[PDB]
Amino acid sequence: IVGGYTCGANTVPYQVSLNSGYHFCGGSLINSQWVVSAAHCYKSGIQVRLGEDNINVVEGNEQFISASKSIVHPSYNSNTLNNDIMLIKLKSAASLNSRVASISLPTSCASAGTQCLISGWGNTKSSGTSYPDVLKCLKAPILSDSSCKSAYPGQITSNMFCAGYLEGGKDSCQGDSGGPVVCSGKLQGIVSWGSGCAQKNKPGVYTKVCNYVSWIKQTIASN
Amino acid sequence: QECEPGQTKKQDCNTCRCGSDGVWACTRMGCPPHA
Ligand SMILES: [Ca+2]
Repeated sequence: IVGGYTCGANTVPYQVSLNSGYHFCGGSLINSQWVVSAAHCYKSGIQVRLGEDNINVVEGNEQFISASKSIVHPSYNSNTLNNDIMLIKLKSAASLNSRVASISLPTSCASAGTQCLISGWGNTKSSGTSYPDVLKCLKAPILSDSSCKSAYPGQITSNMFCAGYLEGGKDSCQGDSGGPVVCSGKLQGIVSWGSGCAQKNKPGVYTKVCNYVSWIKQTIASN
Repeated sequence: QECEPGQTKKQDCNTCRCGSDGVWACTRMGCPPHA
């Protein structure tokens, strides 16, 4: 997260880290045994880390649980990043508490101009690299479809939206992929891609979760 | 243009695509530590 702030320990209790020997993506706990992340974050053998603040110190809020299933949307296309969503089933249910809690799925898609909370352990610089120890947060609004399409000609599908600031300075960034965009108390987005980070006229692009509520419920039910 | 439209590259472990604007766009994952 570039231009963000320290969230505060366990203030984003649905934020998870996906670990493949190191932190590589975020995700969002949506019930005690399922996480939503980005399809491009797929790896076999993922360990999900819940309750994290300082991603490099064992502090005592943590639960580490292996994925038992990591399910990329079948229509994910790595060439276009369309349908950039994955469901991870935890091998055993997380114990839910004030520090480890699920986030609700949307009941409707978000509107342009709604403020959202974006979070992660990614890079905090737009030039060069600096990775934070603690979880970072960013308040950022949903941008109009037309401004998103104008910024990324020919690349924005109906399954994507932009959020952030056209003036630049505030964005998600490398290491944030898969993590949450929460608006109106609901999981509306998944950190996916962008041109650089925090550049002018290049806002972050996010998977549009509201298009997948039925898919999510059906995939959970059958797995 | 920093790239020719339609090209691809990696930056570290992230995949990138060159848009029709001649600008790279990349995914936002973390990557293995360097040697
Ligand atoms: Ca920790």
